[PDB]
Amino acid sequence: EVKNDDLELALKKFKRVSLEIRRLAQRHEYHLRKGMRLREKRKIAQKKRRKFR
Amino acid sequence: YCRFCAIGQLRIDLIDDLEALKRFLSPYAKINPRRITGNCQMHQRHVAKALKRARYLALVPFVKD
Amino acid sequence: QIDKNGIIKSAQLHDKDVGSIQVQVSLLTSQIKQLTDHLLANKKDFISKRGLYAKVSKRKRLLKYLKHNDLEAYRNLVKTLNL
Amino acid sequence: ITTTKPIKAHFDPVADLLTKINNARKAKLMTVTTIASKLKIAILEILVKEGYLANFQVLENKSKTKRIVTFNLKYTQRRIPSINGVKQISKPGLRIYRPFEKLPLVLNGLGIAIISTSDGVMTDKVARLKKIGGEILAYVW
Amino acid sequence: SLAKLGEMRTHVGMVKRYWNPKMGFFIEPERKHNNDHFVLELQRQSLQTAYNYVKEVAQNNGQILFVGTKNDYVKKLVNNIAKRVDVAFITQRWLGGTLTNFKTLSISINKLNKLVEKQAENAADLTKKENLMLSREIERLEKFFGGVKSLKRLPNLLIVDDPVYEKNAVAEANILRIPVVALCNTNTNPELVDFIIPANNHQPQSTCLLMNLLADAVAEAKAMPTMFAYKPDEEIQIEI
Amino acid sequence: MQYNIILLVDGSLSLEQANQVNEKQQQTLTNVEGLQTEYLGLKELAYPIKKQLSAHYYRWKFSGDNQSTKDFKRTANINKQVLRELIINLEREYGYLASINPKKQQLALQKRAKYDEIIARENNPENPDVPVTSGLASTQPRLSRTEKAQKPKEELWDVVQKMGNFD
RNA sequence: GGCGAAGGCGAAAACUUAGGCCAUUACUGACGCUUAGGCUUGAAAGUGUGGGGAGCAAAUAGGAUUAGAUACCCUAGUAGUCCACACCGUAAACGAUAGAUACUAGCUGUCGGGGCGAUCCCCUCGGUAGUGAAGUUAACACAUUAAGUAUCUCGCCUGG
Repeated sequence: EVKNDDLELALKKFKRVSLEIRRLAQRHEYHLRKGMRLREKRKIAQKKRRKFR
Repeated sequence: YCRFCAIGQLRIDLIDDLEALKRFLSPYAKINPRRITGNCQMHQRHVAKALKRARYLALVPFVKD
Repeated sequence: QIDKNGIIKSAQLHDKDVGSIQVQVSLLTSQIKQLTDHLLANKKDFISKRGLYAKVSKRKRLLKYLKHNDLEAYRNLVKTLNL
Repeated sequence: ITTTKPIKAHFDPVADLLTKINNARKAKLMTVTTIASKLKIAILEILVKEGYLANFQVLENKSKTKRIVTFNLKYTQRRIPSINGVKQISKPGLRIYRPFEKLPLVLNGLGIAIISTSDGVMTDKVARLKKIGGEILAYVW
Repeated sequence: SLAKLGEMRTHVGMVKRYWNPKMGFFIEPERKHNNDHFVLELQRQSLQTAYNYVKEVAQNNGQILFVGTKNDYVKKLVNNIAKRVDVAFITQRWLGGTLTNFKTLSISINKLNKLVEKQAENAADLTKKENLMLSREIERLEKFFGGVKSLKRLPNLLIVDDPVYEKNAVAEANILRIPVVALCNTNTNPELVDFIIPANNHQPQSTCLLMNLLADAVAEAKAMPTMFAYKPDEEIQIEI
Repeated sequence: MQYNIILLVDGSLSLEQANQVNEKQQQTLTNVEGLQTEYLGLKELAYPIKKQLSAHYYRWKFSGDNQSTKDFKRTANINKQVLRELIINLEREYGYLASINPKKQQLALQKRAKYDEIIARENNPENPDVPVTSGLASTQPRLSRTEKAQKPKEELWDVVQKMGNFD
C-alpha cells in the first residue's frame, strides 16, 4: 500500500496489495514463455470465478 | 459503473472524466478489470483506452508518484 | 472506404444499378490502384496483397461467368492498369 | 409458409431437399421449405400420389417472380414419419444414365425409384412399361 | 366437469428459465416470470379422455401403486389416497432392481411377513440392543420399502408424478411393456408413455387437485368414495 | 476531419504564455484549424515526471486535413512546450453519431438515478426497471404465403396415443 | 470480450488500410465452391552485412549433492541478443479437426449493432463457454458453438 496506520483494518488489504504486486512482478523480473506468463493470471482469475459465482 | 452506458453514446473520450475514473481506478493507480468498472464490453474498451491515454497523458500515473 | 458512391451511381449498366458486375469491378480496380499505391509506400502490408488477389480473381470469374451469362455486358473493364 | 432463414441457392435442389428431409426426420420437424424448383414440384406431387407425402404448397413473397415450395413431410399423429430414408443415384458431378435395360427392382422391389427420362419424372417401374430408361435420380421407400 | 378450470388457477409453473422444447404441443412460451406455464383446454380434454380410459381399465379391478414425492404436499396427498382408497403402494418408490424383477420384492414382502411373525416373540428377553436393532430394521423397512406389503404381482399401471423424479419407476417399467402413466414438466418429451399427460405437481396449488382427480377417477371401481370427478369440490392450498 | 486535441504543457508555467505557445504549435497544422479559443484551466500532473510536479491543461477543437496532424504529433511532442498531444478521431474506438443525440433524457434520468438520493427510494444502481415493450425495427422478414393448397392433409396432433383398453 | 486470411492482435496517439456486424422492400441476373498452375505471408530460433550491445544468456569456466550429477543447485561469463537490409519457413501453426454450399430443438448468459426502453429486464440478426434429446460413435464423447445431414474440390493413410 501507500499508507498504513490502522491496528487491524489496513493490514488485510495490504496482504492482497502485496499479493497483487508479486503477481505483477512475477512476469517481468524473470524472462520466460509468455504461455505460462499469462496462464498464471488466467488460472488465478478462473479460480477466483468458480469459487464465488 | 459509467454514466455513458446509461445515457447512450457508444464511445467516450478523455474530457477530464476523472471522477468516474476514480470509480474504475483503484487508489493504487492500476486499472481494475471489467468486473469492477461495470461497463458492458464496448464502454469497457473505451474506458480502457481512455485510462491508457491518461497514463500517457500523465493524467494518471503508471505507478510512480 | 475509398469509393462507395462514385462509380456505382455515375455509371448505369442497365436501367438502374445499385450493385452489379461492372460497377463492382470498376470500384474494385479503383481500390486496387489505391492499395497498390499504399503498398508501394509501405512494402510490409500483406493483408492488402491477399485482398487484392482475391479482388482481381473474383473480378476475373465475374467476367468469365458474364461471358456466357449476357451477350455483351463486360467490355468496359477487363483490363488492368498497373504498369 | 417458410420455416426460418429462407433457403438460398444450393449447389442443387435435390441435395438441399435431402438435408431438409433428414433434418425433419432427426430433429422432430414436420413442415420443411425448399427453393423453387420444377423438379421439386414434380417429385412432391408424385410422392403425394404415392401416399407417402402430406400437403405441399408453393409459396411467394411480396413479389411473385421469386418462389419457394413448402411441404409437410407426412407424419401420422403418433410421431412416425412416412419417409424413413432416401438415397440419390444420380449426383450433380456424376449423372448416372441407365437405359430401359438397366431398370431393376428397388432392393427387393419394395421401394420406389425415380428417373428423369424425357419430360418430368417417372417411376422406374412405370418407366419399364413404356420401355423408357434415363438417368435415375433417387431411391426412396 | 372433470379437469375443470376451477382446478387450474396456478397449476401451471415450473423452474425458472430452464426448459427443453421436447415439450412441443402443450407448453406455451414464458419470459414474464420464467415459470413455464401451459395451455388449459388441451389439458382438460386430454385429462377427460384419460379419465375415461382409466375408469374403463379399472372396471377390471387392476392393481395400482402410489409412487410420487416431488414435494411434501405430494407425499401428503398420496398418504391421503392410501388412507382412503388403496390396494398397494410404496413409500417413496422402487429403489432399483425391484420393478423389472419382482423377485427381490416378493422376497421382500415374504420377509416382512416372517419378520412380523418372528418379532411378535421378541419381547426384550435376550438383548435390549438387539430389540432396538429389530425396531430399527422395521424403521428402515418403512423408509426404504415399507409400502411393499400387499402387492403380490407387477401392477398393470404405474403412476409417475415426474419423469425426472421416478428414474427407476420409469426405466424398469419401460424395460418391460406394462402400461405406464407419467407427467412431463419442463425438459422431456411428452411421448415417453402410452397416454399423454403434460400436467405438473411442482406448483403448490397443482398437485392437490391433480392427485384428488386422479384418485377419484379410479376409486369408483372399488365402490369407494369419489369426490373429485365432476363435483364442484376443489382445493386452494399451499404445499405442506 | 474532426479533431479534438488535449494539451499537456511542460512543467509549471503561466497560463497565457502557454496558451500562446500552444497556438503557435497548432500553427504547425497546415490547414487543421478553426480552433475555438478556450482551455481547461489549471490541472496539475498527479506525479512528478522527474521535476515536473504540475502542469496546465488546454483543449483545442477544430477540423482539417487528417494527414496533416501527424506532423503536429511530431512537433508538439518534440518541442518543449507540449508534452502530450492527445488526438481524438475515428481510429480510436469510435461510437459517435449526430442523430443518437435524442437520448439525453436518459442522461437526465441516470443522473437522477445513478444513486437514489431520497430516503424512500434506495434501489441499487444496477437493478432493472421493466417498462419493457421490446422494440425491434430490424428483422429481415419475408412475407411467404400459400397460393395453391393441394393435398389437404396436415400434422398438428403429432403427439403419440396408443395402448388402448388393457386387462 | 471483440477484432482476427493462419501465424495473431493491449503505454498511448494518429495517417492509412482491411475485415466486418446490423439493417436496405436493391441491383448485374445467380455472375459463385475447391484449387493443377501461379501469388502471398508466415510464431520463433538463428545467419552475412552495417551499427548497437542496455540487459541476460547458452557452451559452459569455477564451485554444491554425488557412485556419475554430465540433467536438475549457485556465481563469472561470451556466442547469442538487439535495430534495418538480405536469408530465414518450420511450431504441439491446433480446433490433435482444409475448406465452400444449403439445412437442422433448446437453454443459462453475454458481446456488436436495430434497438422501445436511467442503464435495464426484453429481444432481431451475427458472435462468444457450456448444455442435452434427435442425430453421431470402437469408446472417448460431440450435438444446431456436431465428431449431425446432404452437394463440389484440393491434401493424406492402407499393419508396425
